[PDB]
Amino acid sequence: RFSPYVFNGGTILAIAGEDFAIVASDTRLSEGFSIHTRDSPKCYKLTDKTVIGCSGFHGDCLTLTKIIEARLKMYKHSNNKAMTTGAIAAMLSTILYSRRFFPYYVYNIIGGLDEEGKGAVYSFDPVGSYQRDSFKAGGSASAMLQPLLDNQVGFKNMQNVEHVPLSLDRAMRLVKDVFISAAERDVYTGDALRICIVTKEGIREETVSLRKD
Amino acid sequence: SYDRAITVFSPDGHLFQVEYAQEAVKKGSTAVGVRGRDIVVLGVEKKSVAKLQDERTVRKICALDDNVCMAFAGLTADARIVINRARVECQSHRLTVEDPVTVEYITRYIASLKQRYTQSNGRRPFGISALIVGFDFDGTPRLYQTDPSGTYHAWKANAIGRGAKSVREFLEKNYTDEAIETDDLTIKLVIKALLEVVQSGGKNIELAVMRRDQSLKILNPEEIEKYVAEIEKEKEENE
Amino acid sequence: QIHSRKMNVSPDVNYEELARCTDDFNGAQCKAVCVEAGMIALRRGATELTHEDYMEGILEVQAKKKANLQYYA
Amino acid sequence: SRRYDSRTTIFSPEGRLYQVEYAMEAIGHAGTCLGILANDGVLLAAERRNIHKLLDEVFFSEKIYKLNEDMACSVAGITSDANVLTNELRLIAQRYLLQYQEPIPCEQLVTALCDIKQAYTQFGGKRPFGVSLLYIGWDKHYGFQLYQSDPSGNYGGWKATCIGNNSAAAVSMLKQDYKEGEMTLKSALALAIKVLNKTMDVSKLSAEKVEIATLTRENGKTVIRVLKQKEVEQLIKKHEEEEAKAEREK
Amino acid sequence: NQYDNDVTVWSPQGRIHQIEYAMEAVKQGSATVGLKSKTHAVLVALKRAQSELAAHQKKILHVDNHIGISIAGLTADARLLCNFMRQECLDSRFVFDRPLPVSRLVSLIGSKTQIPTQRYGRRPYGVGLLIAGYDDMGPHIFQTCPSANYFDCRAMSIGARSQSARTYLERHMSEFMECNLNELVKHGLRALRETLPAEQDLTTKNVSIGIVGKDLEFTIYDDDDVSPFLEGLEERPQ
Amino acid sequence: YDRGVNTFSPEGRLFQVEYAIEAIKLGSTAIGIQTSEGVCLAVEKRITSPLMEPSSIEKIVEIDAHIGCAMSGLIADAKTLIDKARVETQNHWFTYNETMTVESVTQAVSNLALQFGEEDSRPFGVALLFGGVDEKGPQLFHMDPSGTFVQCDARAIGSASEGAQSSLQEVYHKSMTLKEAIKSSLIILKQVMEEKLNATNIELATVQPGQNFHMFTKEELEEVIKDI
Amino acid sequence: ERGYSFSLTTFSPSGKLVQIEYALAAVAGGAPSVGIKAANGVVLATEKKQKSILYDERSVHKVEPITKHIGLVYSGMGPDYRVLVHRARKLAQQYYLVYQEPIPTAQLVQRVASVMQEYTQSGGVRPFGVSLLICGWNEGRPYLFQSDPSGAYFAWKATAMGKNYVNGKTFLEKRYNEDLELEDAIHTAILTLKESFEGQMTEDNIEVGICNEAGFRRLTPTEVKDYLAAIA
Amino acid sequence: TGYDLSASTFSPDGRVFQVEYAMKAVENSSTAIGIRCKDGVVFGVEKLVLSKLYEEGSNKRLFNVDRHVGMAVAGLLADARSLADIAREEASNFRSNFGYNIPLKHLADRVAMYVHAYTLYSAVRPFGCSFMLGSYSVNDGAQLYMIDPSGVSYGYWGCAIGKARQAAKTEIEKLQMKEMTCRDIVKEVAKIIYIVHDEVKDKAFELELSWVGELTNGRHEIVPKDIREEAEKYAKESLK
Repeated sequence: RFSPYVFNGGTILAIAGEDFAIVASDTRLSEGFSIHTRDSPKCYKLTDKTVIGCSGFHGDCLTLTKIIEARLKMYKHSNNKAMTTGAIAAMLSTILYSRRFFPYYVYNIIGGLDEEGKGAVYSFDPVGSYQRDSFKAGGSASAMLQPLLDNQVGFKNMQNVEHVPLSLDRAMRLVKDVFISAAERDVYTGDALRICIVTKEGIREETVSLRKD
Repeated sequence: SYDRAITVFSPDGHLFQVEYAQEAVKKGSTAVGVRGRDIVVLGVEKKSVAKLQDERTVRKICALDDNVCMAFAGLTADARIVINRARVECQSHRLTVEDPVTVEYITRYIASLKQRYTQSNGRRPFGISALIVGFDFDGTPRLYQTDPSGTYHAWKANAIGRGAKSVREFLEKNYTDEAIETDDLTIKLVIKALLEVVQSGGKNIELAVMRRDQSLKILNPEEIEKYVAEIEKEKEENE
Repeated sequence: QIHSRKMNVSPDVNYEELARCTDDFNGAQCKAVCVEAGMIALRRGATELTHEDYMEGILEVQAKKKANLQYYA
Repeated sequence: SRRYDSRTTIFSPEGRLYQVEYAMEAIGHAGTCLGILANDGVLLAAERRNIHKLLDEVFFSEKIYKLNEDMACSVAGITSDANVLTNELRLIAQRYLLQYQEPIPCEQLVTALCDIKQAYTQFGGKRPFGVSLLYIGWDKHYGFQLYQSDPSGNYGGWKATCIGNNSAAAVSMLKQDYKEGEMTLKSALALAIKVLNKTMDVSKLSAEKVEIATLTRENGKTVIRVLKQKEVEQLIKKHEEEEAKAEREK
Repeated sequence: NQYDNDVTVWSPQGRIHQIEYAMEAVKQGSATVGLKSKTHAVLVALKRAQSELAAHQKKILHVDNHIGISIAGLTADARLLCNFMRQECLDSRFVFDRPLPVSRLVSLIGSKTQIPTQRYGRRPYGVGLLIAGYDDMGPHIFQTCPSANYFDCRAMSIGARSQSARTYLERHMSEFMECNLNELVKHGLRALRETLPAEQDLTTKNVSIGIVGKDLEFTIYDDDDVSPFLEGLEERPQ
Repeated sequence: YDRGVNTFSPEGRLFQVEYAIEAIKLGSTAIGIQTSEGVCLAVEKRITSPLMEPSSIEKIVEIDAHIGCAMSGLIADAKTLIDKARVETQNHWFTYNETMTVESVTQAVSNLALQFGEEDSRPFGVALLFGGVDEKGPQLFHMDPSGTFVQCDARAIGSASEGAQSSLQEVYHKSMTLKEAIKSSLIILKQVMEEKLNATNIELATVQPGQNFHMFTKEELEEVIKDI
Repeated sequence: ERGYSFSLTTFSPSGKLVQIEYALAAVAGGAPSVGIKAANGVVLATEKKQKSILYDERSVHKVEPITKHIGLVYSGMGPDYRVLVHRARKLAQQYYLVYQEPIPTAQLVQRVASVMQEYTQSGGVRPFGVSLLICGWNEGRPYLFQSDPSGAYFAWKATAMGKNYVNGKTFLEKRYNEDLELEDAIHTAILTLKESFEGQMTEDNIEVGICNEAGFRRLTPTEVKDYLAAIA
Repeated sequence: TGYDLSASTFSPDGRVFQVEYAMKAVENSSTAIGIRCKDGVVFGVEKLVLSKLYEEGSNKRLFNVDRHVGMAVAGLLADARSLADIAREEASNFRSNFGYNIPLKHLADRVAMYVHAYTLYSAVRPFGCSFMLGSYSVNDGAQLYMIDPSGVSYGYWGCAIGKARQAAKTEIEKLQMKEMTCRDIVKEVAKIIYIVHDEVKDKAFELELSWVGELTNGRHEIVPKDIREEAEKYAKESLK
């Protein structure tokens, strides 16, 4: 019959550093076996220190982005200060549960700085749980990306491999390599890779292309 | 419905109907109550009965739980409504939390109802003033009174009804710690206070007690007669 | 301007301000404004008038009844 | 739209309620009832306010309203407000029987009606019910009963009742002729005949102007005896012969 | 005065006095001044306090990225129309994904405040809005009234003794249109230094300034980023 | 001569709110003082009878674990607002994982300080003193029935507020300490009360960034009073 | 409609319902009527004067049926009369829906009296200025029921309402008896209507309806013109 | 006394004093007239400068309700805006339901019923407005209506609303309607408004002119008043 949902796909990555939060995402918006476009960035700049990415069903992503921006403006016009990261996480969990019985088909990843100046990535689920993790990969290429970050960032399952803190440009070559390697086998990985970096000095962006397949 | 505000502030800073509905309390029957340390006692005076009729329906002392006890003044109908709502509320509390209902909760409920009742659109304020005596967990006797304003307010002995100034003046010169030593003496102290109040023929002296591990016992008016008799004997022994 | 004739007006008084702030008065209240402005200037003992005297005379002629309204804005 | 508003709820600055007392003084006119519970039965007495010669008496009822199987009520006040009350009261008792399948006890019936009346005394400005009314009835827990409704919502059980302003002297008479449980159903009827003979100023008590109904206890029936006129006539003759016997003491 | 009780009653002279009384309630606020150039709109208010130790009641409050309002009178009705203002801004910011022009917003404000001024048993909103904004066609300086008869101006001033402010603004309305931010703002606070008696003025303690610019987001300043604006002045005459 | 309750004045104000500002004045006094070490606060109970058990009268009630309060005059209108203010602070910490600051609390209260009307009744009759330690340091806040909410550094209310404000401006400055402000408050108390100052008359409430929660049990009040 | 809902009906200082006393006076200032029950049927009769010679007598009707066996007249104001007539119409059809049986007249008077009483309690409204005379032949014995603005009702053997109801009632006490026929009922009814009306009483100045046990019947100006031979 | 209070009560001689007081509320407003020609309707509103008080373009009483209908209000202003919003909403409902342009009779009747319905009760006050409604259609011609505070709505060739009401229609009645195109009537209304309402109490004034007809091809808009500037070049020649 009328089906209310459709899978647009997309791939969002996040890495929490010592003083930085890198969020990157492909820009292909597709449906089934077609391409609607090759430029649609999943990242969104909420505050000066918070970037959210939203993949899955696209209309719910747009709606959720606009509602989050509205409630940000409501918090600002009530309390003379911007929200934190964890405040946005709690509010988003309340929103994602507030349509429990007609759910959003949306994966959500919030990166940003905490109030101490440290990296914090809050993952989500379509129904409204969250947790403070160091790295997550959401969307269609999640399973192609989580074990490799477990290998490089988490240092899991290795022997006599010391724990080095993750630097910046090392994280950059990581993000570029994982998107190339995931774009080899995925059908939903875009061309344009939109990398957002949140530092203690503002928001940087960076556009790196891929193979045009 | 009735979109109006009955109770307006005064030009000099009053609520006419809250301060003025205390007069209806002031022109009702008198009732005292003290707490001893192990036995609680209260009772009303001035039944002003026709001495020749039924008396089981005019009972001014009732209970909400097996733990809590009532008294009031003012007009009786508003007391009937407030008692019905209080019974419902205490039993609904027993529905939730599995304790016996604390007295402080039911007094806060009564005062909160009374205040949101005075606040609302066109509802006439309750011209009563109740006494809520109970002894909750670990046996602690406590007693609170109400007011048409809605101020639960803990006391040690009572002063309401007709001529409450005289009764509190007697309790003032009768605040002896010795009086709450012997339960029998506390009962006799209520009898002597109510004797320093109205006719006290031993007819309109309706009193009920609770020994905090039982329920309320309404006393048969022959025991009260012997209480008044031994009070008169001690009054003769004073000379 | 007519009733300010015999009084010694300091000539730094704009009647346009006065007329544009005296709302819904009659001529008699305007005469009351001018005379009470003269006497308010006579309170401090200064000889010739001032614009502030006219302002306070308007405030006296309006006849507020306060009761200490201060808590606004 | 507020200068027309009549304010029938706000206290008066003498210290009491205002409209409540005037409803009471509306009780005081047009009405005079009482009953005599003093064992095996209970009765009601009533005065004809419309004793005019051009009625029908085809209702097989009057002031009495058999509201259930085991309860009736005598009215005094404005009549049709009480019809609103009797309909609502009958429906209350019947919904109780619907809810439990056991007949309705008389005090929670009385308190339901008292809460209805106090509900129109308390909030709005609505006109209060100018009806006081009686109650006879039976239960499983006390036997025969008597109750006195008041327009405030206050009630009170009696053993010898009173509504109308003509019957305050009747309460004086009920005290001066008080008995301790002696209703052989001829003594109580003669006493009621004596009371209505003295208190109403109708000379010699024509039996068309009175009304007596009784309620006795039968095992499976609980009959309500709205008795006919001939026994009232011979009751009047019995009482006038006993007044002639009683004034041989002078 | 049996016609002076309610909003519903027309007078036998046609002047419904509840509106006049609400006007007089607006007249008892603090003084405030708003004025625009061709490129920048500036509104300047004056703060007051209840006592020495307490802080000063703030006047300029934020609404949106390009809309800011002044206020005079009551504060409950102020915050009520304030909440309605942010709500109606973010509604169209949600739906159309564009900023609101100011004129339709103030038409919505008038249509909002009409209903409590016509039915029975509601008060007119005692409120003293001075609205500065940016649609695509530049600055707008509006004022409201409790009669909802909103105005567009080039310089208004409402509050206590605000008429001398209007006199100062008349003899410089020709000079206003050309200048940049700095002398514009100091003309506004020179209106404020004549809305006061001549011996207590604005010693970094009572004034607030809200500028909106073609690249500048609406921003409030208070005493400390106003200390740069307060120098560059001369004294009052003898 | 009974007019509509939502009528302004011939002069301009209202009526019923002005009568509320009059109705504050009969109440008991209270004194709160902001200090950078923390906010201290004091009140008078006005004990009437010896039969009146003294520890049951509430003046300082608890809004949050770090936001205090004190009430005046009518007790029970204040009780509704205290309950609701608590509820709304709990809603903020829940939906935001953080502490609702004291200004946002008082904005949430004076949003419906005046919603009095016939549809959708009277204005409330209580003056409130709000304290606590948010991220902006200590804060002391004062509202009114008219919703005209302002910050105050050391506000005194109610029946003796004239000499309290005057003699308070005599003793106050910016760099006070805690205990000095405590005894500086209760000196003003036992100049403005009527009964003898003792263990049962007054009660304190102090909240600090160090002394994290407002905590004030009895008989340190004895130690403070015997220090006079 | 606005939120007022307050009853304008207040007891007196003495205890009297001044708006009901005034409504009774407004009833007493209306057109006279008489209605008589006489062993086999019930006769209702009104007094219907046109103001001019211009008016038509085929448009407005006083005697009005409620069911096929229940007649109803009044003495008061037609503009309220038609309203509560229509109410009684709608009310009788719910009974006939529920029980599938024609409603007894006592049950009509119960429910109509409940409506009128409930409406004088209700807020911001005046009482009706209408006294009814309801009749019908239910279960053999015919009936006759008068109501009033106060909500009360009675049961009469013969009565009158309107102007000079006292004089007509004193004529009824002397004239009526226990047993008559329908024709004698019409005779005494036109006699007591002729007691208070003007001298020219024709087939149109009166308007008379009867009731049989065979059902209600509303007589025509033909038989009314037939009847005033050897008039009253 | 007592009978001037409510909008529901009658008088001992049979009229509603609320409606009368509301009628003479509009009497103090500025003079605004209107007149139609054989292929259009011309509006014109005298707006007054005090000294500064605004900018050449606030609160313009010439509204614009539908694509071919606009208002020419005078009286209490905010009430006129609320009524204009109701009229826009009503033309919206008509356009949404029946699919074509609202006839001016139906619009005027709906608005008149709303104004009359606000006169019936004690909860609301009557309106303090009196406004004009012009239109044009190829199958209907030119229609000019006029709605008082009571709700009496009928048609004119010319009308006037404000302080100067007779003295503004003294010379409306000296024009004619068959022989005029509206481009003469523009400067005619312009020269008369500059003639009436002398300089005595108010000093500076300002003119607005609305304009609908066949020349706008069925549209309704303000004149390019600065274009052809037709008032003033004859208005300064109208003083002698």
